[PDB]
Amino acid sequence: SERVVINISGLRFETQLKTLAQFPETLLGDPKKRMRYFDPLRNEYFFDRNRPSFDAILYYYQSGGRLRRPVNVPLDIFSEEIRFYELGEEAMEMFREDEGYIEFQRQVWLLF
Amino acid sequence: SERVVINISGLRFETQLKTLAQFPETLLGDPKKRMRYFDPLRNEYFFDRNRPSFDAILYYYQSGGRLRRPVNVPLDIFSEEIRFYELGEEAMEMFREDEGYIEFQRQVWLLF
Amino acid sequence: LQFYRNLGKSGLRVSCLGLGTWVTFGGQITDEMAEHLMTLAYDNGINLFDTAEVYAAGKAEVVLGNIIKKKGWRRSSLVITTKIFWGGKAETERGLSRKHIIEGLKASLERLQLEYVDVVFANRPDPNTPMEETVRAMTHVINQGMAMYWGTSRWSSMEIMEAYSVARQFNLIPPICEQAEYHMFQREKVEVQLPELFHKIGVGAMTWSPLACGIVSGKYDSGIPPYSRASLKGYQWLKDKILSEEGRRQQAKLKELQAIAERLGCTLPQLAIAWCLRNEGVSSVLLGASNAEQLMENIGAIQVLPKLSSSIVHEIDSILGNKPYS
Amino acid sequence: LQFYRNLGKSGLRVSCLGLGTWVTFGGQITDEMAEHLMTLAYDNGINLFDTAEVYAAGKAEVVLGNIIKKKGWRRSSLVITTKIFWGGKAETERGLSRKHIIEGLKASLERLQLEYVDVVFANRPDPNTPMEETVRAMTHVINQGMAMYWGTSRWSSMEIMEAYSVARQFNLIPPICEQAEYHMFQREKVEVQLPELFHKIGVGAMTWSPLACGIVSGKYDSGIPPYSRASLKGYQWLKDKILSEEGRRQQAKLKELQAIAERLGCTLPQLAIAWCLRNEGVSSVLLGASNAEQLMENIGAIQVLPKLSSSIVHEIDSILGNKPYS
Ligand SMILES: NC(=O)c1ccc[n+]([C@@H]2O[C@H](COP(=O)([O-])OP(=O)(O)OC[C@H]3O[C@@H](n4cnc5c(N)ncnc54)[C@H](OP(=O)(O)O)[C@@H]3O)[C@@H](O)[C@H]2O)c1
Ligand SMILES: NC(=O)c1ccc[n+]([C@@H]2O[C@H](COP(=O)([O-])OP(=O)(O)OC[C@H]3O[C@@H](n4cnc5c(N)ncnc54)[C@H](OP(=O)(O)O)[C@@H]3O)[C@@H](O)[C@H]2O)c1
Repeated sequence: SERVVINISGLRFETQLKTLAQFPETLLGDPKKRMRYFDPLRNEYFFDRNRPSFDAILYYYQSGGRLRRPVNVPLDIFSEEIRFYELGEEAMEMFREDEGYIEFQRQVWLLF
Repeated sequence: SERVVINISGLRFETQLKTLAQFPETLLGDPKKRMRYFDPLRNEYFFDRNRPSFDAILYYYQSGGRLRRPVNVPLDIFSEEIRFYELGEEAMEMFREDEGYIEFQRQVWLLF
Repeated sequence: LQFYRNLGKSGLRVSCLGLGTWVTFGGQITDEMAEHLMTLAYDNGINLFDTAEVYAAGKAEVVLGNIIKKKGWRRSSLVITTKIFWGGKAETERGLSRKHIIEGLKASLERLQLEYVDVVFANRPDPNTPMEETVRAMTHVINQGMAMYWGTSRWSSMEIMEAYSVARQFNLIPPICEQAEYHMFQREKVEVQLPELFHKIGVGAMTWSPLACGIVSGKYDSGIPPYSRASLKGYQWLKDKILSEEGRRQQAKLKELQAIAERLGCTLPQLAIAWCLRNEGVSSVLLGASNAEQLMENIGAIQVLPKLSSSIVHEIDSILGNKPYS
Repeated sequence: LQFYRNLGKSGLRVSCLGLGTWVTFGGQITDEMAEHLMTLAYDNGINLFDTAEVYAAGKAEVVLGNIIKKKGWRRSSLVITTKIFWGGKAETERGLSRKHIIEGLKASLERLQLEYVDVVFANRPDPNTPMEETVRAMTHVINQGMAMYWGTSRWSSMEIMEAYSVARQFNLIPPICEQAEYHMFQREKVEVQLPELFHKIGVGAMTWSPLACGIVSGKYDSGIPPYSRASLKGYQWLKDKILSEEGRRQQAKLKELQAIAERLGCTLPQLAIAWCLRNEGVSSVLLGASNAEQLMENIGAIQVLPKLSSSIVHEIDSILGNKPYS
């Protein structure tokens, strides 16, 4: 129930620690991983990254699986943020599937 | 690593000084240029300008080149904000290219 | 290696060791002995001296307060700490309410004959007082000039972190340190929960009972020696756990650790004290002593700290067999 | 042009010149001389008088404190400043911790026999104390009535700006001024880094050593004169840099600057002092003096300030050849 403040380039995000601990594999779910981004003067985790993308990232913890790219965020930018927050290979391939993405004879099999 | 607070008509933006110093030619990259907008009472730079446009401007520093107009910002309004923040002629023409934009005989060559 | 180290992130410089006034000052030992112990500890570089309003019903601070005034030591050279909780038999004289924090610290300063302690501590968590009320009171007594800093004792990491998150909420002063028990038989807290706070919010650890009230010294392997900590009145609880079946297996492991002490050219108490200082989160170790011989022996643990290699540490963690699962 | 100028953006009005108590007060010169220098400086309009808790182990403030009380000057007319850091040989008696900032300033006020200094300074940056702790302590001693303002000395622009950004974070009092060395042979800091802060956050500069402890005066062109700053005990370090090969090229450039001094109808010390005041960031220059003749000569630099045109300034910047690359 411990509150966690996440600062995204000035945009404030708050949640319960149990919501981020629901996925202990990701960045914000691993306390040792997110340690490098903590601000002990404001009691928050600061990230100098894209702002419109984090609505769906923090909702991936609240919903517990749903990862829907926002309609105003480009496809490449949102996909590169999933790599940074380390949501997992299972949720990444589900995002592509949800978006729409599925010697003696080795040289003769190349020119044919 | 010095933090910089940018106030856009009430919308709060935070970043690291090294991110804005990545492009020393622009407004926010030149300390003498952004000096006229500093608020010594709040320790922030205030701009009385458009708010939805600055998401992509500050991301142009974080991504280090990418300048994508937001889907909800008009084309003319966003393009006039790039002139104010002075992102450079190279990034401006890349934005148009990304958006979709490419005497004895001088008078006789006019009516023909 | 380094003697003086910062108490947590704060700029308060304390020695790696310190003299406590529990049981002894104003109680077990005479006041003439208490002066001799402080003079020895102070002349050996120790500046951190710890007390509480509950020890000898305040007679510990009276003793500690007289030694400081008798010796005429520069107040700027001493780091005096007191713990507030059990300040009387009445209902409003225990806990961490705004009333008792102020009244109790003002009473402790009166006995100590000092204008201010360097750090005021919460002796244990008080679930009957809201965290905001306790942080505001601790911040209050700091701004009034009664304390330079404030810390916690016996608090959990969740309770310590809350006092920080409440201090940041109301622009107050967060706690800088945490007192937790830490010896060779009590190591779960200082090695698992506290290290995360020393890096997240920078709360240092001022460990207490490095020899488990003398059990790790190995004097109870035969029986209960006279004039010991177990033979004293009101400490039957200690004599129970020493003569218990669980307490006998502790003494059995001391024989194996005794070999390491003689191998490293030191005593068994010096090994366990230096063994506590091997962490970065441990900002200081509060030593106990009932005579000059015990205190001067315990100070010798500084020399044992370099001899503690990963080979020796893992050998001790194998003899004890209580390394906490991280 | 104008004599009194605001120390930074703040409303504190200080004279463009001031009297320091380093080396001299309570040390080099007698106390009878120190009274004569303050009386001359105070009767000449100077109100800024600077000291520190380290000069003569506090005997400088004792002297300065007695002159103020002996002369009976209105406290509202004086601008007394002290610097806190080296307040004793103990471990807890140096640095910028909450403990020593309060203890050190309270001790300085005791020696000065004053209720409060006008500005309390951090004599140098303390990397062993968190910035939040130092700003809170400096804000604390201001609200307690021990200081009107607080500033830094020997801090970098990054460290000064952090104390501002931390003060804005916790609604505290930011620093108003910065003491930095500035003479004709040390000009990189006050002309490059500090001017940005005077416009961004409005931190003024109180420069010190305008004559490089007397080197720019030109008295060391032959040897080490007796009764000089280089001949004194404990200042062998100055005699080393004066008689060094690098220190001899400094004296060689003084001959060319000596021509400019006689050309402008002034002395060489008056030129270098007025040369320091030519900036907008320089809010005041702290003068040194071991006798009435030196002090009354240094005050004459106010008349040389108008004579300093861009022709004369660029001529000096060509003789020195050390104009910092902006
Ligand atoms: N957070 C808290 O509430 C809390 C709790 C406990 C302690 N503390 C702090 O810790 C300090 C001391 O704790 P502690 O007494 O538990 O220390 P300890 O090291 O665990 O035990 C000290 C006891 O061991 C014996 N001893 C002392 N010196 C010795 C030596 N050189 N060789 C062999 N045995 C020796 C003495 O008992 P004999 O009388 O039998 O010789 C002494 O009372 C207190 O003053 C207090 O400041 C704080
Ligand atoms: N931020 C800091 O920590 C810091 C550091 C240094 C200084 N300060 C401040 O600066 C003040 C003075 O600094 P400073 O002594 O370096 O001043 P300075 O102008 O650089 O040197 C002064 C020295 O020059 C000589 N002198 C004095 N008057 C003279 C004159 N009219 N003609 C020729 N030579 C003369 C004197 O030395 P002789 O004894 O040889 O005559 C005097 O001690 C101190 O009181 C202190 O407040 C602050």
